[PDB]
Amino acid sequence: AAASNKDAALLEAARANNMQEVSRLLSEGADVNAKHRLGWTALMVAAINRNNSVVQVLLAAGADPNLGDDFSSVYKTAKNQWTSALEFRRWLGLPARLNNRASFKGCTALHYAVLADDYRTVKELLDGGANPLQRNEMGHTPLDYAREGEVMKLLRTSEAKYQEKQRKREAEERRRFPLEQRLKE
Repeated sequence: AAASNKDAALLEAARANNMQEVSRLLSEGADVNAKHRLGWTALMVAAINRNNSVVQVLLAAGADPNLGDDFSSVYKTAKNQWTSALEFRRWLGLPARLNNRASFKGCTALHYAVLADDYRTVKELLDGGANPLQRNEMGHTPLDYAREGEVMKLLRTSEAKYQEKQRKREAEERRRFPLEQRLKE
């Protein structure tokens, strides 16, 4: 049970913003990707907490930035279809009746950091390999949740660089590409 207990204690420490306990538990082999019964990982709850310090520690310990929230309850937001990103923000109480269903399933730490408009945590997650194009169950990217401002500007830049990196990784080997070939499929 020791291993299961370290996982559960790691999640409690992250939810409580206890950076010292998070670090201890990670060094003792707690599963950095463990999920709470409420659905979230330590990385996600650190993002909800706007704790960019704990986020950095988790990433340095190998946390997978692109795991999705397991919480699968669905809510009706009014008196179907997934609510829009703008109405999802409103439903969360943040600044700014057909599609009235809401779900957290699949939200990444980056979704939460952007919802919180937390530039420092957003930058940490992107620098640690978070995929800004990955969608949650409702089909929303983190950029869909951004307020205008520095987080939005950062995400636009990061989307372009992530797509560039992906295109370079998938690149096909070709020894020659004469200009005439641009005219042919």
